[PDB]
Amino acid sequence: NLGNTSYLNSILQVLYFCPGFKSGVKHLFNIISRKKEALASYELICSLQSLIISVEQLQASQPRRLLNTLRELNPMYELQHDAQEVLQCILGNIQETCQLLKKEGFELVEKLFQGQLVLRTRCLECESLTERREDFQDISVPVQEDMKTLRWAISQFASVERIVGEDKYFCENCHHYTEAERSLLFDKMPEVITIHLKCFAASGLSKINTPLLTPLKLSLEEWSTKPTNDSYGLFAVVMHSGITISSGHYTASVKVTEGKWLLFDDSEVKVTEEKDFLNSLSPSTSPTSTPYLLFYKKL
Amino acid sequence: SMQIFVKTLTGKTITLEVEPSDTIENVKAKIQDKEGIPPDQQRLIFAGKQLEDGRTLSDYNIQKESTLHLVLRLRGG
Ligand SMILES: COc1ncnc(C2CC2)c1-c1ncc2cnn(Cc3ccc(-c4nc(C(F)(F)F)cn4C(C)C)cc3)c2n1
Ligand SMILES: [Zn+2]
Repeated sequence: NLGNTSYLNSILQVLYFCPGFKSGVKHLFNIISRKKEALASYELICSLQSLIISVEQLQASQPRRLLNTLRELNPMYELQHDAQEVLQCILGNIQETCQLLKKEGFELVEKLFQGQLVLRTRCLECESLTERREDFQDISVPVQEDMKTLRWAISQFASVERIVGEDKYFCENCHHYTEAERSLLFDKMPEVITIHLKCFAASGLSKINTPLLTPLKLSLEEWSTKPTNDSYGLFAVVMHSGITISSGHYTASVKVTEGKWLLFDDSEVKVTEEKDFLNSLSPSTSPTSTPYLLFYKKL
Repeated sequence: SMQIFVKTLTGKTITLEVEPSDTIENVKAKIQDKEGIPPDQQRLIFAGKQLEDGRTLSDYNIQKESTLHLVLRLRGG
């Protein structure tokens, strides 16, 4: 009966095994509850902490209540939903609580998920450069061009792209419609990197079934403004099981951090060795559970 | 009035001519005209925040050259 909300379950598991998340929730719970001794956003922190406690006591030797908090903060969440969309709600309302509580560890979401992007545009006539700074919580990459590695997917996201034809860039220096090259580069790197694989497609909406060659260690340096010396590593993969984008069943796989992968199918847990799990992620295996969200933690 | 970029499902970037007072419904309608995706299937993410229907671009401080990310919903349960 638990797996009826596998969009909220699977996200709750990555967050539970997210480096420094539970400590962040309990720090904000103390401040929240002490002020209560001395509103629906307050409920989310209280509801989350109770769920964190519930998993703890069982593991030592609730997903429904979290959903009622969401039904007030969000009208739709009262059906099958998108796992990544729920991630925004939990990670967004926590920061909203923080922004209120800080005014009254307060950087729970900003220091853990948010990052900085530099969006540079180069007109091809005057060769001038314009820059933009935008925050990002996840890197939404494509899966198919219209075997390919995650390096290719991020390159399609961040490497120099040339907008031409019907999508011409309006240059204010030239005062005319012009060809431009766009290159988004990461400036500030959070401790948790989420990569949202756009496994959906359009023609007629379908789900792309072939995954990319997901690597265990990823270096986001080639698309960084600075010569970085830091790499990233997989610690969680949320997968979607199905053949259509309108229905399915989400699963999660979080690395033990001892050194294995727990597989979270509804209410079951099945430990998998490092080599077998990586094998099951290869495109040649034809994985029935297409990877949807990939999470990397700083080493 | 101002031009904003949208990164489609394949990573290809398209451009939209929008007003600061334009609502998210209007922006999603323009994206359909270029991409052929119904507005109810579209999710627009700007600066990590999802654009909610009924709000305006001035509410989210979307200025010229601002980049929106277009994603769909992958429902599961
Ligand atoms: C982390 O699970 C979750 N987190 C956040 N939300 C949720 C759901 C929203 C409620 C869960 C969640 N979902 C499904 C189930 C099913 N059973 N359980 C409890 C549980 C889970 C993992 C384990 C476990 N941990 C380890 C080790 F890593 F420590 F080594 C080994 N084992 C095994 C090998 C004994 C022990 C107990 C679940 N919990
Ligand atoms: Zn120019």
